[PDB]
Amino acid sequence: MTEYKLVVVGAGGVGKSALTIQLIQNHFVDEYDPTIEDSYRKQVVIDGETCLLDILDTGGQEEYSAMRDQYMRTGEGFLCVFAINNTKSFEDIHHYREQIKRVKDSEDVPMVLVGNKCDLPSRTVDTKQAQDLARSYGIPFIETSAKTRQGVDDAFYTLVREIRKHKEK
Ligand SMILES: Nc1nc2c(ncn2[C@@H]2O[C@H](COP(=O)(O)OP(=O)(O)CP(=O)(O)O)[C@@H](O)[C@H]2O)c(=O)[nH]1
Repeated sequence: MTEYKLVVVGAGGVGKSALTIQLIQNHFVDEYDPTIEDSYRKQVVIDGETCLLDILDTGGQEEYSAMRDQYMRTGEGFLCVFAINNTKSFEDIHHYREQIKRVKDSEDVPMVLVGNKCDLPSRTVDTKQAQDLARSYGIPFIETSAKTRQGVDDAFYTLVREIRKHKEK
């Protein structure tokens, strides 16, 4: 049973918690709307291997986090989440990636670009835009919806697979 330290980053309001809660929910509680950063666990089987995922639901750059730097040192992979109807949240991706490279002193950090809220017909960030940005970073791009659960599990599974590939380099 391998452990993976996952960290979700992005501007506030993009759906970092909705994604994390939908992934880890055992649904004992009907509704859970966390506003404070926290860590969640889920045991999942990926490609036959039982994985133990620790997912850190970080707050946006606005919310102060004393352990932010340490969270990124411990983190092995990062979900960079933006909202396809929020152009600023998409532009903010550069800030969060630079923040990760600054602390980990590397350009080869496992990451996945996540365009959340793909359930909304009206979007401002085209698929080509995000796919192009992901290419410039050398990381995968996945569209997700924390409402319809579209691509939610695949986003985290993809990141785990990115960590495993990186670790086997
Ligand atoms: N239509 C739609 N709304 C979404 C989706 N994901 C989240 N939302 C909505 O966006 C708002 C912000 O969600 P939230 O999970 O708090 O995002 P956040 O600010 O990145 C997470 P936190 O700040 O707690 O780390 C909420 O009203 C939520 O219902 C989605 O996939 N589709």
